[PDB]
Amino acid sequence: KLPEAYAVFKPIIDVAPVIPVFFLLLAFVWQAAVGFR
Amino acid sequence: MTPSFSAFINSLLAGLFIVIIPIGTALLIVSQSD
Amino acid sequence: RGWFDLADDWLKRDRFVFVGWSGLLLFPTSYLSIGGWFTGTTFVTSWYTHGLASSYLEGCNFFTAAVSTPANSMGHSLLLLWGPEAQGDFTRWCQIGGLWAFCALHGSFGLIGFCLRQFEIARLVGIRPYNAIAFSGPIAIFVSVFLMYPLGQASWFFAPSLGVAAIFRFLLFIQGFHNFTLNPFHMMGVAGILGAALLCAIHGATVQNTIFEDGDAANTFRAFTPTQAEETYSMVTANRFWSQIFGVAFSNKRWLHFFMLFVPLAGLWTSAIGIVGLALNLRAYDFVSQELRAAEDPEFETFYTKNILLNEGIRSWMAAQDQPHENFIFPEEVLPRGNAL
Amino acid sequence: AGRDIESTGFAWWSGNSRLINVSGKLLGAHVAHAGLMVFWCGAMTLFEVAHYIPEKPLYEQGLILLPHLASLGWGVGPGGEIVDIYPYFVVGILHIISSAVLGFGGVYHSLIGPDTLEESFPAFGYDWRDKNKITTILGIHLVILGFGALLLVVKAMYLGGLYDTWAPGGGDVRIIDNPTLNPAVIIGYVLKSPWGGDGWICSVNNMEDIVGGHIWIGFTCIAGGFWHILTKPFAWARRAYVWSGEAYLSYSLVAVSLMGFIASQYSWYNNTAYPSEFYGPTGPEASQSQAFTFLVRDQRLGKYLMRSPSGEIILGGETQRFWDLRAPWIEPLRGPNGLDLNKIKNDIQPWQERRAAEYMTHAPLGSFVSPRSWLTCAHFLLGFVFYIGHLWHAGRARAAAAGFEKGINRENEPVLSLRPI
Amino acid sequence: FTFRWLAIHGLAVPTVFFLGAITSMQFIQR
Amino acid sequence: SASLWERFCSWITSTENRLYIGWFGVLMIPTLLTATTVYIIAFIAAPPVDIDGIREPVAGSLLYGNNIISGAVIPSSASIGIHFYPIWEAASLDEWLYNGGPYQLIVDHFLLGVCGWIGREWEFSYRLGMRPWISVAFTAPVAAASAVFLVYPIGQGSFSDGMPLGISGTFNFMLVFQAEHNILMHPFHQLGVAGVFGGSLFSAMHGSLVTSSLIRETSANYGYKFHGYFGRLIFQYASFNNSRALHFFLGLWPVVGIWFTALGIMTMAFNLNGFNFNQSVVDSQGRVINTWADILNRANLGMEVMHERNA
Amino acid sequence: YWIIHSITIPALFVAGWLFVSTGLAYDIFGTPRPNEYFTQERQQVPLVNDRFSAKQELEDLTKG
Amino acid sequence: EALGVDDGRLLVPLVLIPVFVALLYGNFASTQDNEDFFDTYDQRR
Amino acid sequence: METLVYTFLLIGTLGVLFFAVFFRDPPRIA
Amino acid sequence: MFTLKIVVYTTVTLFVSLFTFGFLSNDASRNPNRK
Amino acid sequence: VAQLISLFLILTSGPAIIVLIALRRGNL
Amino acid sequence: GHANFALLFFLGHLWHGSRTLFRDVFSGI
Ligand code: CLA
Ligand code: CLA
Ligand code: CLA
Ligand SMILES: CC1=CCCC(C)(C)[C@H]1/C=C/C(C)=C/C=C/C(C)=C/C=C/C=C(C)/C=C/C=C(C)/C=C/C1=C(C)CCCC1(C)C
Ligand SMILES: CC1=CCCC(C)(C)[C@H]1/C=C/C(C)=C/C=C/C(C)=C/C=C/C=C(C)/C=C/C=C(C)/C=C/C1=C(C)CCCC1(C)C
Ligand SMILES: CC1=CCCC(C)(C)[C@H]1/C=C/C(C)=C/C=C/C(C)=C/C=C/C=C(C)/C=C/C=C(C)/C=C/C1=C(C)CCCC1(C)C
Ligand SMILES: [Cl-]
Ligand SMILES: [Cl-]
Ligand SMILES: [Fe+2]
Ligand SMILES: [Mn+2]
Ligand SMILES: [Mn+2]
Repeated sequence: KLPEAYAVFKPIIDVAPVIPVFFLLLAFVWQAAVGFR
Repeated sequence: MTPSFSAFINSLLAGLFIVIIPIGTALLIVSQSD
Repeated sequence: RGWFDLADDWLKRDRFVFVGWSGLLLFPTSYLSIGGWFTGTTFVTSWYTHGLASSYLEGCNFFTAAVSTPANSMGHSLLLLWGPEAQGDFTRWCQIGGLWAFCALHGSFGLIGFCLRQFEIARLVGIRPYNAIAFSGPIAIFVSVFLMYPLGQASWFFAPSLGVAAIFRFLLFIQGFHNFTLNPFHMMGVAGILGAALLCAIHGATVQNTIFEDGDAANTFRAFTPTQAEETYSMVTANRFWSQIFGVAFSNKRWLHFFMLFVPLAGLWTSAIGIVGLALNLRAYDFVSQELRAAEDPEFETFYTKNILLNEGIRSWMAAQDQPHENFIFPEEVLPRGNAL
Repeated sequence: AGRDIESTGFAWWSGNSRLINVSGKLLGAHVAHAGLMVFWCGAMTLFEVAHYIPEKPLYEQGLILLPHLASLGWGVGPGGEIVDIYPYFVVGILHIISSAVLGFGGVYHSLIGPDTLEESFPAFGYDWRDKNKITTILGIHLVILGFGALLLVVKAMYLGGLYDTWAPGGGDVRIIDNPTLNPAVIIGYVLKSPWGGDGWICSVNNMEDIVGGHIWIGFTCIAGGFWHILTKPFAWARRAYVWSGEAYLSYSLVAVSLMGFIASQYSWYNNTAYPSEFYGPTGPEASQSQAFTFLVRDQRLGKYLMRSPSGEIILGGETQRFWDLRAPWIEPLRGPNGLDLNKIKNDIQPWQERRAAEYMTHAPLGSFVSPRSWLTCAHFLLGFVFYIGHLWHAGRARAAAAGFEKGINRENEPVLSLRPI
Repeated sequence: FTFRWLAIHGLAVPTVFFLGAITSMQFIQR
Repeated sequence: SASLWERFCSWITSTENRLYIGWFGVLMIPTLLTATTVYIIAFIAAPPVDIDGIREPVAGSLLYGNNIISGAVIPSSASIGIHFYPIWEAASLDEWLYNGGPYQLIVDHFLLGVCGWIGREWEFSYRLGMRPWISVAFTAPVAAASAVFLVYPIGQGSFSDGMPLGISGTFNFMLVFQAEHNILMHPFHQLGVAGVFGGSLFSAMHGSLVTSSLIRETSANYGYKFHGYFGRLIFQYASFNNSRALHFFLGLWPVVGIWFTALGIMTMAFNLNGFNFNQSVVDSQGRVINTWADILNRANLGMEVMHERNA
Repeated sequence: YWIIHSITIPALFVAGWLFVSTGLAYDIFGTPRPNEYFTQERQQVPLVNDRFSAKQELEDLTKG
Repeated sequence: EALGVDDGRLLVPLVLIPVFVALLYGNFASTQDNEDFFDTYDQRR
Repeated sequence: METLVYTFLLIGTLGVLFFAVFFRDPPRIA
Repeated sequence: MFTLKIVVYTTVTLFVSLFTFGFLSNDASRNPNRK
Repeated sequence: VAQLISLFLILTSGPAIIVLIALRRGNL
Repeated sequence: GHANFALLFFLGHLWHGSRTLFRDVFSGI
């Protein structure tokens, strides 16, 4: 388990591994906003 | 006339008054209207 | 003009969705078949026909939910809602598997309506009706598998149930009880399907890799205009390529497209012939010479004999739960096994 | 503008292809992707530490980075048991913080930084056709890789050593005092057969060989980096390769595809660089452990043995196919002829029995998805798809060099000049 | 009340009903 | 031209030979011809092979009692495993034949030949000045062949688990794979089935649409010298107005499907099996209510209990 | 219009939810509840045996 | 074990054949313009 | 004896392939 | 067994050397757009 | 709830940059 | 035999009906 002090931030640590996927999606969002130009 | 024969004739009518008669009504109604 | 003329004019109107005369048969039948399949996979159980749970309501997912075939007590009955089996009771009609008959019949009529729709639309655009002849392949598949096979068997029970895992069961059941892989017509069907996939992939790659440089952009999808009298790809370059890579190549675009049409259609029709043969248990199950050789020579073994043993194991270990109406009870001693051999 | 199909010829779904001829934005994209990789490393390490249950082993909790950290010797005691997870937390924190710096660098060099580098920073600019500059960059990054390999060597020999499964009485964190620097062993490993019984480089079964090979790799990479910095490609190399960004990309793609296949085989078969106390037993290891447990339960309270195709004594049954397995819990029971029955009867240890039973319980090939299975499947798939990418990018690089990647010229089609066959 | 309108609502009113039914099925005890 | 080696290069890479050789053809032709002749000789006369390794050989040759359907080149002996087994690594030619060595020979030379075929397709595309991605399309059947012939034996640890070079042997491979791994419930085999079915559907559709709209220039095939219908059959939006995009999709769909099914075979080689929905429905009392997945599992168990042929 | 949809669609979704939550789906379609797969007298799988007495047989099977 | 060479005689084919063919290539290579080109590929042949 | 028939059919098919490859109708531009 | 091995090694080495030195002989220049 | 809130904030942070750039009419 | 014949003759009905109803456009459009 996490060291006890940092155990409160577990809910961030439980979502952080999937962040790069959102980055990919974010790129598409930028291409959507730009109008796929 | 067995209950089976009655079910068959009622089946014939329901097809006429629920499928054949309504759907055509629309075709004659809407075709004549346009 | 006459009512017919006015109705024909209205049905032929250029709307978002062509209706036509064939629509009067296609739209209600197809809509009812699809809705009945959704209703069966969502609410209707198979507990009283197959001894199984096949609904989202019972806890099944997309793979395990199915509209199961009627009970083996029904025979080849039409299972009309007003018929003597159900007598107008919707609940009993759903419990006995009548929704499968509903879906199958209205879906067969929907396939007929869609074929007529292809014919009608081809007659209006002014083109040859090579659609609705290609669709005769899927029509024959559906007729042979979902209609002719159960009609040749004991009842509708042995037809495929409308589900993913149900279709997989049907595949393994047919393999176990018929050895359908050994059937030459099924082999021709497999050849047709795989060759059609090969033709699709190879033709797409060949066209994409022989395009003319009709644009200055690196992405070449823009260099094709919708009304293009000139050809967008080099047939001569593609011919030379395959002539010198494979040894033979297409030189006629017409023939090539007719061949790409013909291969899957011929495969499907051959597989339909094989399934029609299976409908009467007239199966290419075994080779008599190989069986005689294995009987008089215990040291003679081929992969065909191993397949026979696998089919026997499939039948013996799936009969009890796949056909609960027969009340099969097989002791562990008579169940085939590899160690038991 | 350079950010649309009108000015570049590339659509949005091929939009990063617009980065080929602009250096600053390409550098920013690479630094941003590096930041993404470091962020994933740190975040996944924190995720695994946060879900680590002390009683369960590492391989029973679906963890793949903690075994990598345990192989390096951090937070592991004798027998593969995990003492504390704090160094793993430190590793995750350091990676996830350096990810912020790398991401800022990528964003800066991508968005606001100069599009091209040679007009403002001539020491960093390039043309994809200046062979000397590209070889210089290759040599610098080769020196970096060699220094990384030497850093692993220093960790192995000086800073706490590395975990060794082949230590007596179970694995332990050991300092690699004398690595194998003899070139014959390394060359034989590189030139070994890849088939069953030999295994090529996957079959390295001791830490000394690993450390010596990494010494050789680091020094060779440093020497080659200095070479490529101080030299230019020769005449045979210049006429053989396409000199463009896409060609170099394809070369890297096929290299990493081969590396992915090698790593998948390493995770599936090797139990020295991938200890079974962290990654779980291999499939052959699990099968042989089940057979050995049955043999032990037959000896207590012969059946279970047969002869190999070369005549040696091996475990009998469906395991016979896995007689090439070498595992620490079974090596003391194996003699020159093969496994020895009296040595199993007498010279057996309780820890070997415990290892055999616990590996029998958890079988990748089947006696629970093994972490070895996940690593092997993932990196085999990655190797295959990157071979596909190499083929695509190499073919397109060849076509673009020649000038026919956009289609055939109607004015002068080549086939039309060739005589018919 | 057009053919597109009638076809859409024929393919929408059961769709939403079945979506609600399946969402309710998701919270059954099992 | 100016050199003997230059002349040799200008003949290996000549576009005038009836069939292109090329450099990939320098490796492809010997390997493919060797595998072809060894396969023919084995399919007619090979001795029976002890595939299981327990001294009960299995016959797959025409001369030992097999027909075209039942004939196969039996995979290598389970005692061999995935050890390299050439002719010179066997004590005698008889023992080489007895342990399934010709299977390894054919498989290795055939894989080298199909890799050479991929490279040769690229090479002739480059020689003709056309685009090079036909080989990318051909990678998918090559990937499938390597998965069923090389990758699966590597993951399982024995060439005896590879697909036999026959028809009934292929069926046995499919049945044993379904028993052991439940490939039907694997999403990648489902993607492959979708790929092949879509390929057949799209080939038939494209052929029907091209043949239907043939311009009257005339057999109708002699009319050739060496969208509205589709948008009315379905709603207007679903239509491939761009011919190049349509052909790209035609190339893409089955290739992607076969790639996915080959990847699924590779993953199941390392025991990344299909979905398991067994015993997914229970009543209040705890009794298991069977589904179609349970019937599928019963069939898989029936197949598996007669593969062991041992404890 | 949108306003209409903003009332009709949620009401229809709630009706679909209540069709299952109130147990009306089981009654309408005959799907057994999780507590009524096996009765005390019949611990076996219930199967229809005759086609012309199927309604009465199902009434007998589902009576308990 | 290296390259499956268990008998020294196997090294004779392994070395003499690559050298001999290189000798044929040496003549192609010497008949060429081996000056640098500054392009994606060398069209001089 | 059926092995003779099988071998004859296989070589006939291979010969048909050979003649189709090396004795095809030569394509020409019309 | 040795003679078959040496023959196979000779043949494989010859073909691999031909492949390697053929793709080293400025293969990119062997395209129809080359001047 | 904490996981959902953190996920929502992280998912908002991405498009928020694009929205702010569009509001300031920068190089998007 | 007659089931297979009936299926093949359904195919024949489709083909010959298409031939007679779309005769004008048979050589092509
Ligand atoms: C990880 C993968 C990756 C990377 C590193 C890049 C990087 C880049 N792309 Mg590529 N791209 C990608 C994936 C990627 N892309 C994918 C998947 C697609 C397909 C949808 C594209 C499609 C595409 C096109 C079509 C184009 C690019 C272009 C570019 C460049 C500038 C983009 C721009 O103008 O930003 C504008 C975007 C914004 C202003 C909004 C995003 C703002 C930042 C980046 C968000 C970052 C969030 C992060 C948490 C901030 C950290 C702060 C830090 C202090 C910690 C840049 C080098 C362009 C270019 O330069 O071509 C010459 C171009 O034309 N790309
Ligand atoms: C990522 C690292 C990297 C990269 C991209 C390059 C790239 C290059 N090098 Mg450099 N080099 C490197 C590392 C690297 N080198 C290192 C570490 C060294 C030190 C040994 C050298 C020493 C070196 C010299 C001395 C020369 C090059 C040359 C070249 C060029 C042509 C190379 C060629 O055609 O290969 C040819 C490849 C072979 C002939 C294959 C040899 C394989 C050996 C026998 C080992 C076999 C292993 C195994 C059995 C087979 C591989 C299996 C695989 C799965 C690992 C090219 C620009 C040449 C050049 O033109 O530059 C001046 C040149 O003369 N390099
Ligand atoms: C280090 C590796 C690497 C690098 C730098 C490049 C770089 C490039 N490639 Mg290559 N490529 C690679 C690997 C690589 N590729 C591999 C491994 C493959 C095989 C799959 C390909 C196949 C390939 C093709 C077929 C093409 C390129 C193209 C390109 C160019 C534009 C890429 C672009 O805009 O992306 C845009 C990014 C996207 C459209 C996003 C795609 C998202 C994928 C499909 C999802 C995959 C699953 C995902 C990872 C899971 C996340 C789940 C999420 C969706 C929820 C660029 C030069 C194109 C080009 O212009 O050629 C020069 C082109 O046509 N590449
Ligand atoms: C998430 C996801 C992932 C992958 C992509 C994806 C697939 C798109 C997506 C899925 C999304 C999903 C989950 C999509 C699912 C959408 C659903 C569940 C649509 C349900 C529609 C129900 C209909 C049409 C029933 C009509 C009833 C009728 C006709 C009654 C018939 C009657 C019967 C019974 C017989 C008696 C007579 C009558 C009265 C006629
Ligand atoms: C201390 C502490 C104790 C324990 C708990 C704790 C909280 C976890 C820890 C905190 C650690 C901390 C505070 C860690 C710090 C973590 C942070 C803030 C990491 C952020 C990294 C940013 C990256 C990788 C962005 C790169 C930009 C990209 C890829 C943009 C690309 C784009 C380009 C260029 C253009 C458009 C396309 C796209 C793709 C959109
Ligand atoms: C962990 C960490 C450490 C501690 C500090 C910290 C800062 C709090 C943190 C860092 C956090 C970081 C680095 C956070 C950065 C987070 C990011 C980059 C979030 C991006 C979110 C974008 C989404 C979800 C787009 C969804 C679009 C969809 C689904 C649709 C797209 C569609 C469009 C429109 C176009 C059509 C195609 C499709 C694809 C259909
Ligand atoms: Cl078997
Ligand atoms: Cl066992
Ligand atoms: Fe076409
Ligand atoms: Mn196996
Ligand atoms: Mn088995």
